[PDB]
Amino acid sequence: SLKKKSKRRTTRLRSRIEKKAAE
Amino acid sequence: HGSLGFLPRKRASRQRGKVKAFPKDDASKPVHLTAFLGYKAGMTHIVRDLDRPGSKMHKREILEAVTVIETPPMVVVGVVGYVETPRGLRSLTTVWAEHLSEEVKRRFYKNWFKSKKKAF
Amino acid sequence: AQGHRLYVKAKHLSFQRSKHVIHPGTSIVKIEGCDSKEEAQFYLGKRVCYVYKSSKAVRGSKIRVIWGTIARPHGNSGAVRARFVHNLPAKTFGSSLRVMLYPSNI
Amino acid sequence: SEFQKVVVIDAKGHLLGRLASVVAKQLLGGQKVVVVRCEELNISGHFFRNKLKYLAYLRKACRYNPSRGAFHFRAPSRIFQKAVRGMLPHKTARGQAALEHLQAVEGIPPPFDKQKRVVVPAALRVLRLKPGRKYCTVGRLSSEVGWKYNDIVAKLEERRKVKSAAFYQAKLAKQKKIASAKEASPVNQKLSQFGY
Amino acid sequence: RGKRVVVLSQLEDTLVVTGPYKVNGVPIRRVNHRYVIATSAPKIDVSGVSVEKFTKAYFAKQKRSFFAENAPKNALPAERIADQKAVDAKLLPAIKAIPNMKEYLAASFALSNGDRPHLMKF
Amino acid sequence: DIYKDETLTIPKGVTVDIKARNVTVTGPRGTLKQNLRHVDIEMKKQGNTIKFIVWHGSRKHNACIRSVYSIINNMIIGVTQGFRYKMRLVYAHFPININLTENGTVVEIRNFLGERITRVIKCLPGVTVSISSAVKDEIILEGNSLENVSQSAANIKQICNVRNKDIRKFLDGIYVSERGNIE
Amino acid sequence: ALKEYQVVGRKVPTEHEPVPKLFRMRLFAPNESVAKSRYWYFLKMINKVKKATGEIVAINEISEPKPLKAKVFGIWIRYDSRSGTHNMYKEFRDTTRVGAVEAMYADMAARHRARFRSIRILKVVEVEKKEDVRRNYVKQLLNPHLKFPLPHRRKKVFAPHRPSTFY
Amino acid sequence: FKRYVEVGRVVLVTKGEYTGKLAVIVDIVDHKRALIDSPCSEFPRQVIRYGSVVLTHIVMKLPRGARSGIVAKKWKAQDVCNKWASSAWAKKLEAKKVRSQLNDFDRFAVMRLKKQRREQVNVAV
RNA sequence: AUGUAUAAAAAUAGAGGUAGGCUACUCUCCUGUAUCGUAGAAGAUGGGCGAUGGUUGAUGAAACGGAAGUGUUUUAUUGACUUGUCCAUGAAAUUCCAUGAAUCCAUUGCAUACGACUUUA
RNA sequence: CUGCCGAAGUUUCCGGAUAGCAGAAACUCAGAUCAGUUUUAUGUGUAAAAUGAGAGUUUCUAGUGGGCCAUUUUUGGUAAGCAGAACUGGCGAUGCGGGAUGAACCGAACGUGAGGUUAAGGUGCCGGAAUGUACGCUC
Repeated sequence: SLKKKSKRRTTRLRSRIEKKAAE
Repeated sequence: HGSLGFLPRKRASRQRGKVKAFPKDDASKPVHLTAFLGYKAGMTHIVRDLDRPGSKMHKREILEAVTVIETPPMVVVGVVGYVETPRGLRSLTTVWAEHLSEEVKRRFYKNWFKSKKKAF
Repeated sequence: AQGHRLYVKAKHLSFQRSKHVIHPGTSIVKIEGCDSKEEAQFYLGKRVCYVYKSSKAVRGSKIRVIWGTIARPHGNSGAVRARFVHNLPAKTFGSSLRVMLYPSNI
Repeated sequence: SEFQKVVVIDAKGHLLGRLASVVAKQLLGGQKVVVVRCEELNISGHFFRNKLKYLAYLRKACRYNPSRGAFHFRAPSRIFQKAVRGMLPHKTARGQAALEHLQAVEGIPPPFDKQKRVVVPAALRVLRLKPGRKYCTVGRLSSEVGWKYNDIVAKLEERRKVKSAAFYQAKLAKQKKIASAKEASPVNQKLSQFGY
Repeated sequence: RGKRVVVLSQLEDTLVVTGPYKVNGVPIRRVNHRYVIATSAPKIDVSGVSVEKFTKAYFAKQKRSFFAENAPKNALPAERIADQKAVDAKLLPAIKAIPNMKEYLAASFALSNGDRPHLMKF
Repeated sequence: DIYKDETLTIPKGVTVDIKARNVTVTGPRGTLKQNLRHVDIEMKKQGNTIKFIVWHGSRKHNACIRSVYSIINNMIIGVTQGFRYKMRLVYAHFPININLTENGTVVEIRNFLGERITRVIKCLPGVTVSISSAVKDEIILEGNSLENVSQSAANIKQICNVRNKDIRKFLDGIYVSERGNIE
Repeated sequence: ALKEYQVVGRKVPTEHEPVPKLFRMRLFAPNESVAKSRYWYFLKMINKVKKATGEIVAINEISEPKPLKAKVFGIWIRYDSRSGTHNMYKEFRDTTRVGAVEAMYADMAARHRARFRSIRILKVVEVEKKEDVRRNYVKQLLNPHLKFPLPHRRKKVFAPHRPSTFY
Repeated sequence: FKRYVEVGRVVLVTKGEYTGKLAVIVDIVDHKRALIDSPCSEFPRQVIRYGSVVLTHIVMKLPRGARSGIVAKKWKAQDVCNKWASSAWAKKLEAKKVRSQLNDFDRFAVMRLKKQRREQVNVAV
């Protein structure tokens, strides 16, 4: 992070990001 | 609770209050001492004139409780040299006086009576 | 005093491994002075040994040795793979090995 | 290429990450490393950026007994040792052994001021950082976070420079004498065909 | 090991080699060709010394069927010293004529700090 | 660009040496030293001309050439002519009392707006403070370093700041009136 | 490394067109198979000539006629972006037309994050006169008095002495 | 500065199959490339990158884009050969090369040489 | 451990000199693939020739080193070795790799849940 | 205890009979037929060359009759989600390399070992492997 927030994301969060990118 | 700057609230590891900071050294000032050791005897109350400008009891008298500490003259039995190092102050060496009174020799022994009095 | 050491010095770096699996049979050896796989082709086939000491005086000697043979280069930086008669213990990671100059072809 | 029993590294002008990665590999290789002048190390990025980094590192602390949290060390040697340690398998016996084979010190103590101090070309700032780019120094960073021995180390290093320079003058004068007597002998030029 | 030796001839597998015994005390011995570094030092005459006498059977050990016994006094036979002395007599003029070879053969080779065999030319 | 250069001609100032990026300019008035280690610019000295050269530099670094050229010119002006700042005291009711100590290197100001606080301001090195006789309530700041003189003037003005009052009506303060060379 | 290829092809002869026109292109590809594939894709996208109904009559690699002479090349390109519609002209100074194409691909991929497929070469010409040379850096390379210090000078770890890193 | 990338500068090739050779920048291509040639027949005229060469201090007059023969003619006329060797840098490089090609017997003679040279260690008191 | 051999400093868009009067000279850099050291039954026995040096062991020292000085010199001896240049003997059958105080028991109360702590003896 | 063979994972009709997948027994078939395949021809369907494989039936007897995830088409869409089909896949019966860790992501499918070489992913250090090469961008 170092900023305020973790760059690394939750695995279910990544997948739904992929889903949101698809639709 | 109280202030968090005084925790952990545990017993002091020394009967005698150890100095943790001395006044800063100055080459302009000539050579003198900064600390002394005394024994608490109690306190009394005294009447003292109040020469406090701007106060409402100026040029008057008040009663103050004042602690009396007996301070018999202290005997210098040695000297310790401290050298500044990148890891702080370090005791380079210690030089003691030739003759030490039994009062200070008793410090080095838990049982001075049973001891052979072999200190120094 | 410096009329000896007919051997090249080397260090037992680690085993031949993947990220999660070790193969203790073959060990990675860093021969010093060697800097490339082309340089490691000179040391192929040489005799590398591991000299250590034990408490007992077997054969009236405090020092035992595990022999070994340089097999092939390992990477672009000049390390080599060595096969010892007894696979080296895991405690020798970073220890010193002696690479003799024989069997020589020079 | 080669090793010695003990390697003394003059960390002036080196980069924290580049030097630590080279040092960590040498420790796992089995060599003993002594990194002197740790307060003269450099870090990429300007001073304010690095200060915020460490400050944010200070924020890492438990609610329960901050004495059980991460112990923040302010000394430049302790900063460098932390960088090295994270590059080692410190949770295993092999990692613990490698750490004990390293000694990072501020300045140059007397046992190491009379020994040759090598440098790492792969970690030097002048070769690794593009000119004009902002870089900080661990000595200034440490002294601002809470290190309280910057002045004395500066004074002690000044004395070391003076004493060492006088030694070099004596050795240079001796080297001038041996250089003059070098070509004086005709045998040097007799069969110098071997390049010596 | 580390002794500089002169090669007399090639046997079926080994090299029958001996340094001048008066120089470095290396008798006529078979040495496997994989355990020898052939230096590029100037050649010396070997055609002048008889070598057909040295055979595999000649160097062979006796049967097995004591350390004060054997020894290079009792088990070192007289004629063996005769070939050895003859070999030195036939080789000494060559190493005398060419400079530094007697000094070179007396010295023993050994690696030093910073010496890399894969770069050093022998 | 491959080449970006600024050329400066030197006056009769004695030394303009830039050894180790440290400009140490010695002139008739005195000697000023400044460090230009924060700029990666070649400082070529040939005869009476100095070239500030940057090769393959970005715009941010290229802007440093002119800035370096000006500050070197400014300090060269200092060692030759010097800098002088004239400031006029402004007071409506309470006259501003100004006294000079250590030949003016420190100025302590009293009786400002009726305040009993004695504001003591020390000038930067290379600057001296004098009270002009030709003009009343006039303070003259002369020296070699233009930045030091201007910073001293700014410090004096900033200290004598009217607070919590209407600026439109309250005009008391000390302000810069004239900036230039000694001659 | 890329290789310049001269590619000539035509549709299969048929009673409708017994003598089809021979279309020739100069296009750059690592090998012949890539060059023919790019040729057929270009022919389909320009003249609507099907790959299936066509065939390749001649393929020849082209070497630089004067590879030892410094030259300046101007290249027209139709780059594809988020909108998929762009056209630029760039100038490169080097000693081989292949080198200029190599430099152009690296430049476009470095700046605009382009790819080989997003890039189509439109025209490559050799600008020989300083008058037609447009770009400032090219002009400052063709200046008669070009001279500048060398930039970015930059196993055997543990060097005993500090680097000179200068002359 | 003492070294500048300019037409007519002699350079030393450091990386590649021509390591240790002497070349002269006949023409300059751009900030990252240069065209060089050498009088020696074993060194062909070619384009090299600046990382492969080190700029030598010797600069000789040369018209831009000169052909190989005229470059050799100018090289012979200005005597660049043995002018590089006059420098102490070249002597060290050649001495290093000679030391590299030494064999074991030559190294033994060197030890006797320096042992006899070390024999004196005589200085005035 | 197998030579466990190497102490200027700073800069890198620069330094160091030499030779000069902070300024005029020219040279050097461009890594240590350097320098020191290295022949001798792990190193035998003598003889010359030529240095008049080098390497040390044991004493006796005085000067220096405080950052972790635990080491630097100068030496006055004494005992060795010397390969600096030449000689003469010896090796081997190991006949083809293996190496005085403190505590308890007592005493105190400045302390105390129990230990601990401050005393005394 | 070891070895071998090895599914269904759901239609179609009223808990089932059926079919399908897996086996057994007994038959005939090699100038013969097949095929999760492609061409050719006739108008997507029909018919006859390529390639692979020995190809067929009859009896009878076990187990299965779920779901999950994803692609594509499409039906509406809706604050925005999504909802409805079809489609073949992947899981399901299955370990292994990589993705820091993982039911669904990239490779790969398994007797016990030696050697060699790779996939996916990687080569600053933890960590096996270039602090490689060349050209740019970025503070």
